[PDB]
Formats: sequence, C-alpha cells, structure tokens
Amino acid sequence: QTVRSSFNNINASISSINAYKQAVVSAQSSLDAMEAGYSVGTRTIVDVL
Amino acid sequence: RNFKEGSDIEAGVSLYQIDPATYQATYDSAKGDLAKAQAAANIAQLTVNRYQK
Repeated sequence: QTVRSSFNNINASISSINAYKQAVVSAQSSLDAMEAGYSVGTRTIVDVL
Repeated sequence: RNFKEGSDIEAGVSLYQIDPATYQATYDSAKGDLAKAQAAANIAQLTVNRYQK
C-alpha cells in the first residue's frame, strides 16, 4: 500500500503538474490579455493586478 | 434686402437676408445632433482601435 501510494501519487502529480502548468498558460494568457488590454485601455490597472 | 435695385447681380449673391431664426435653430439642431452622431462614432471608432490592438 505504501509503494502503490507513492507510485499513484507521482502518476497523479505528473498530471497535477500538467494541470497547473496549463493553469499558468491560462493565467499567463489572461495576464497578457490584461497588459495588452491595459496598454490600450479596455481593462484597468487593478483588473491587471 | 441686400441689393441696389436695378443693378447687375452676380450669381450666388444675397438678395434678401430672410429671417433665419427658425432655420438657424434647425441648423443648430442638426449640428447639435451631428455631434450626437460623431461623438458616439468617435467612441465606436476608438473601441475598434482598442480592439485591433
């Protein structure tokens, strides 16, 4: 149960990374939608931050 | 009246200044509603320039 716990933790935690590695690519896209959206003016500086 | 009577008038010359006070009012109320068009069309222009970027 201990060995299969870690082996089924690391198989989760790879997919956990590829979840939250996409969640960066979401949020890095959403940030750059703000920095381009604030440099032209549609979104404000607090919707940036 | 804006002419010497009996003279020779050029084309496009004012003969009689007619009372403009109900046409100057409409000319302002078109030019007023012009600015109602081209202030909103300022912004819908500027939204697209904020969207093309």
